[PDB]
Amino acid sequence: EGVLASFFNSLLSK
Amino acid sequence: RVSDEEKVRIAAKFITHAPPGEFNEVFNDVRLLLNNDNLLREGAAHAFAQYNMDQFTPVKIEGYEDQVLITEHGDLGNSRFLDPRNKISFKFDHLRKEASDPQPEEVDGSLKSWRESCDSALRAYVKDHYSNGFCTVYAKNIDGQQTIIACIESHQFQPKNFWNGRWRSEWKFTITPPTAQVVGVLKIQVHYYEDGNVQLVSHKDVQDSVTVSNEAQTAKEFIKIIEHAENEYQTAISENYQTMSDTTFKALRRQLPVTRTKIDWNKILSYKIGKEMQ
Amino acid sequence: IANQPVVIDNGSGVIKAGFAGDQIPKYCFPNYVGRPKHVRVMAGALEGDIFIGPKAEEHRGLLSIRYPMEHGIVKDWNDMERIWQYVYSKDQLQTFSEEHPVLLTEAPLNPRKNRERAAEVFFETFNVPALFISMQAVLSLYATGRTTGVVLDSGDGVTHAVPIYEGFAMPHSIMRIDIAGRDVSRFLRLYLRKEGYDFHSSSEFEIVKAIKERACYLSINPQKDETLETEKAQYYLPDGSTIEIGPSRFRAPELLFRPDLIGEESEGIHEVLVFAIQKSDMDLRRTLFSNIVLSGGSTLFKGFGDRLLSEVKKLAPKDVKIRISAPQERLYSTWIGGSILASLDTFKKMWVSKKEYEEDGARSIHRKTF
Amino acid sequence: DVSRFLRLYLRKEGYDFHSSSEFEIVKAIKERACYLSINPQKDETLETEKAQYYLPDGSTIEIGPSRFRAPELLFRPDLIGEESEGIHEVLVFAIQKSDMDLRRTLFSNIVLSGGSTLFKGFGDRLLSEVKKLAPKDVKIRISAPQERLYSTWIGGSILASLDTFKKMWVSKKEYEEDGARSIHRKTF
Amino acid sequence: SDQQLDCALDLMRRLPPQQIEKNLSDLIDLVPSLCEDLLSSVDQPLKIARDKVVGKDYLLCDYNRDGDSYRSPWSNKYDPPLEDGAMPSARLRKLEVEANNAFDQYRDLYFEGGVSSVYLWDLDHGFAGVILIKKAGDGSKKIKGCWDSIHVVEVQEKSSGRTAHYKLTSTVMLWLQTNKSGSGTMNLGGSLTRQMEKDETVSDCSPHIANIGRLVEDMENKIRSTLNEIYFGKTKDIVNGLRSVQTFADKSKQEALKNDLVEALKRKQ
Ligand SMILES: Nc1ncnc2c1ncn2[C@@H]1O[C@H](COP(=O)(O)OP(=O)(O)O)[C@@H](O)[C@H]1O
Ligand SMILES: Nc1ncnc2c1ncn2[C@@H]1O[C@H](COP(=O)(O)OP(=O)(O)O)[C@@H](O)[C@H]1O
Ligand SMILES: [Mg+2]
Repeated sequence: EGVLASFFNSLLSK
Repeated sequence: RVSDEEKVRIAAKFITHAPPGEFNEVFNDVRLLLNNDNLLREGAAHAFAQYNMDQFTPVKIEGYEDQVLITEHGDLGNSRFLDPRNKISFKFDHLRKEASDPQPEEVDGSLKSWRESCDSALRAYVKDHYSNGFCTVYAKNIDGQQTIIACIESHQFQPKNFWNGRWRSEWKFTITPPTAQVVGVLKIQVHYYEDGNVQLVSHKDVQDSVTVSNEAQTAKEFIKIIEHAENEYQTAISENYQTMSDTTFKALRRQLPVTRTKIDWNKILSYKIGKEMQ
Repeated sequence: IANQPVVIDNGSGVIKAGFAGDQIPKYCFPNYVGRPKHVRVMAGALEGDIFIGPKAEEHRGLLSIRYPMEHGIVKDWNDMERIWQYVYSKDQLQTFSEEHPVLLTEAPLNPRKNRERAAEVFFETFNVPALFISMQAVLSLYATGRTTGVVLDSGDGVTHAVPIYEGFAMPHSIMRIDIAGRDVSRFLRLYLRKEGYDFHSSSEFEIVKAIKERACYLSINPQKDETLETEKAQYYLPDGSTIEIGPSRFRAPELLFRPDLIGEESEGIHEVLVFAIQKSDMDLRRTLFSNIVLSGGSTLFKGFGDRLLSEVKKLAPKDVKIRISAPQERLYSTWIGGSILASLDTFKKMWVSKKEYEEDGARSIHRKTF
Repeated sequence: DVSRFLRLYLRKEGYDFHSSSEFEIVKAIKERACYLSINPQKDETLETEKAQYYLPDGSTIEIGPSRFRAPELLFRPDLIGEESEGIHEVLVFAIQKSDMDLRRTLFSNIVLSGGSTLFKGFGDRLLSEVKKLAPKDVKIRISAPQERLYSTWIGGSILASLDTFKKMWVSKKEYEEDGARSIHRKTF
Repeated sequence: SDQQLDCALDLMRRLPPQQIEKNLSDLIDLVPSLCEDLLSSVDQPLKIARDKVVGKDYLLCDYNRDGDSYRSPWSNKYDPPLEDGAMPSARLRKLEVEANNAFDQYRDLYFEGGVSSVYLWDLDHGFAGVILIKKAGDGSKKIKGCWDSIHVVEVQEKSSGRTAHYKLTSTVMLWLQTNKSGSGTMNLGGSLTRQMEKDETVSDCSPHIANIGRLVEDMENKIRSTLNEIYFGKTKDIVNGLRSVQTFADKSKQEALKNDLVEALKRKQ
């Protein structure tokens, strides 16, 4: 789920 | 961007190649993509004309029940077609595939004896052999030479069963006292799409010769040639299907390897090919 | 003719014969010709050099066996003629070929020349009054009191799935494969060789066939029993010695569901059945899946029904009812159907006259058949 | 089996051997004076030559018809009542049981091996039998290398020299943990 | 425009399969808004490319593509040199080359020629891959055709490391053409898609690639059998229904006899 986590990580930071 | 002329050209390209018994939803799809009926219709008239021309579609005449075939040979040009059974000129709406205004048209009738004898014998034959078997016979003067054209067509559509099929056999036959020539083209188009897709397109060309002594005798000989040609063609198709898995299909993928045993994947992975020595 | 007709089901392995209207064939014997291979030295040895029927079984070790039919196709026609005259011999069905019409049963999708030569033999060498050739599966469905359903007839030479709807077998939906009980017996012979038991003799092939019949089964899961070490079950040979069979008990019949275990480019029996069902229009498919009738000897394997059910369920569409019917009279079901068909007075209109055969020939017998 | 048949025929010629040590003398007689006739029926009807063989003790024996009928057992097992295929039938049935595509190249590539293929005239006789059984317009090439006795050992040596052989053997630990299954998967 | 997407998909499924590429390109010019989406759904015959470093034929797909470049499976380099690219991994690259060798052997055994290409990529607690096979019919014999097969496999590795779950989806595009004396010309196109799931014990004796290859060959054999038997015998049946070799008078007589037989059977039950 690393690709999924990174997309969420961009959203969480912004 | 795309020019509208190119748009309707692609629309005609898709329309003319539609499989038999599915032109209506192909048309529905092409308008739904274009979203322009008025823009489409001018070239769509030519596209539908050609599709219904080369496909030999049968259209019923309500007042006659002749059920004549639409063919390039029996075309007049006022969006009208001449049924040689009873000599009836009728307008044909390609959009609805409907016959209107049955109008007698005066032909000289020089070839009517040959045309009618061939039509009678050919109807007897088509009813004997085909399932539905809609047929017509025309007379023409090609390059000044008198010719009789037999057209046979048999269609079976079951979109409920996910399959359509069409047989169409055209046979030109020139009149010549010493020896006459017969030239035939047979086309079969079958589509079947239940949880998959398969499209058979078969074509055959035949050439033979006959002798012209009596019109009834010549017509009987012609129908015997039709019998022999179509019987041998259909039996050849059946045999070709029988030898599909053995030889024809084997050129692409074999049912089993040449070793006649399933691949031992552990063997090939762990050990090399084993052809290091030579 | 007002005399009683005789039904003959000439299978590859066993040939059933009997007067029509009987509930059972009383004259079934193996379909091979035995010839003595040892040299006769005394005055008073067994007379004759051809041994067919129970005599061939009594003196089995004395004879070399030859099978005239292979995969439902008559390879040796002289031996077939000898067997068909033995059917009329005084040992079994003491009668004359001239007195009784014959209902011959034949495998489906056979070559044209086979039917032609069978008709020629029955009309010329035998002066038979009336012959009718039929199929093996449609009769097997007639036996079980049905007219719609799919028959999976698995005999000794050939196994075929035939869907019949309202009596008339669909000629286009017939499925046939040549791996059958004989191939399973050969595979069992090879595996027994791999246990340290050689049965290369022709008479020992019948002992291998008996071992197949009496001690074999089909495992529910192939790999599960393949990996598990099976208990060694001991079988008693005719001489009195014993052999430990072991894994060859279940590896042998697995040929039926995996033809690639002997390098045959063909489909399995479950695939054959499911393809026969799916080759028909869908409205009848749901009825065909319910009405599945097993037939032939090879369907009698211990656990055949369960494995076939599992495989057909694995292949068939989900949410479709599947029911396998296994009649107790599976061996004689085809003959029972032949007897039922011959009992009908309409059979009087279904046979071919000697005058009709002389006039037309194979055209008459092939237009009379389906 | 050929040497046992030769012992039986020598018994039928008056020269009788019983002892297990004298079976080795029979084996030596087979290896020394025995050949395969190209035409068995032609040589059968003709008068024999009766070549003489010197036994280890110094006595002599006249062989005659047993010289060529003994290796005949390879091509005709029915001479000892076995209803099994002959050696030529073994080869041809192995070829014809294979794929139809491979039959031509299998017929064009036949390799003899083992000690029993060293009979005088073995190659010509087998070629004649295979041609009798094989289809026409198919080239047949039976290869008879000089190292027939040690061909299989030389093959084992070639295989064991490769580094891939490390990936082929059943290790000791694999047998210790699995047992017969390790050899069963690794061999096939 | 989901309705127009379904329209385009149905139309493309309806058109002949040999002209799939040209007609798809033409249709892209009509409604370009869904074009890439269409290219994600519509299945197309594969393209061959020359890996010059090793000198091999490799198949171009959408999974190895990165922008306007295609990654070779042998060289592991894009045919257009990309300064930045997505290599699969270190371990998955060895899995990829092992799969490439294994499927080269499988292709040679089953097809005797053609081209093959296995491309792997990682996945959520697992890895996915695509196995592409192409095989154009040789011109030596009158039979001329093409076989394309795309098998996308998803491997979910269980936490224990011994068990795994495989989900295989296979699409086969077949085309055959024969020009014989009797049949004159026959042209059998077709396409067929199937799917199946399984779970297998990963081990040294039975690694991942062995399981994927076993599933792929089983699916290929099943698809070949179905195409040869059901989807071609149905066309045979249709051609036999369009015209009858036997006359209809004889058929009517046989059917009357059959009606007599079935009524007689129905009476005796
Ligand atoms: N209980 C059984 N288990 C397994 N096989 C059997 C059994 N009984 C009979 N057979 C096999 O079935 C075959 C006979 O089946 P049958 O229906 O008579 O075939 P055919 O129709 O060709 O005569 C024999 O070869 C025999 O080996
Ligand atoms: N020159 C020869 N002529 C005939 N037979 C021979 C000859 N040399 C060896 N043999 C036979 O070949 C056998 C040995 O063959 P070999 O290849 O060693 O068998 P194996 O494969 O069991 O080792 C012996 O039994 C011997 O009788
Ligand atoms: Mg039977």
